[PDB]
Amino acid sequence: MPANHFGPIPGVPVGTMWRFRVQVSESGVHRPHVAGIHGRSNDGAYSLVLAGGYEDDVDNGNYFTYTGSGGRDLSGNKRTAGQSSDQKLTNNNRALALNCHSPINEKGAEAEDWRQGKPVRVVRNMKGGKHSKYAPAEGNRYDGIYKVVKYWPERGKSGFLVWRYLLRRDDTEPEPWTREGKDRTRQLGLTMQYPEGYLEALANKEKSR
DNA sequence: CCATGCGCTGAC
DNA sequence: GTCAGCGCATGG
Ligand code: NA
Ligand code: NA
Repeated sequence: MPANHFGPIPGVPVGTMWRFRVQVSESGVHRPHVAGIHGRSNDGAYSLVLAGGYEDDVDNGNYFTYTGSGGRDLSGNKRTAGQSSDQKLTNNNRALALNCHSPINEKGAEAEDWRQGKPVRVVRNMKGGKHSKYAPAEGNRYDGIYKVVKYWPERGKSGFLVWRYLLRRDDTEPEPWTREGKDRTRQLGLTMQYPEGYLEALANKEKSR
């Protein structure tokens, strides 16, 4: 797959799991190994990860409200920090807004024919609330295609403006956290994937003090 | 070129 | 738990 492919990655079913983000990147399902969103600001967003990293994220499984990135001071060669400035409808935030089936709008937009929007591959990471109903117990899990129904700017918990996006699921395969999804995962033999040599290295490191 | 970054690791 | 700061891919 080209980097700008929209839609599912062939041969990677819903429910596939990987221990580390770099493995998710290698699969093609989410090519950035740090960033939450993969997008091109004049094309759209191809995928996103829910990893508990923004306090304004709210995950309801078949739908969720995702937060834009940025509004943060990453001075000192940081990757994450708390909010310290307003977010902007630029870069990955603009990309994800362009998936919505409505022209880009600096005040937000909502699509009526929201399935006509561009698909987003969604991965859930283990981090987030304790004993989440949706997050995997370990690693990262591909949960299928979702679509951006609407997006809008709002005052975040921090008091700074954040961009927010409502995504709804649009995938024919069962959600992995449901009974049907757990049955499909069992039948397909989907299990956590680890880097070559990792479990051996772990086994060696566990031999002594 | 330079900016961005929902990770990761392990010393403390 | 807290924390600091690293390579790297990606793209503006
Ligand atoms: Na990245
Ligand atoms: Na980029």
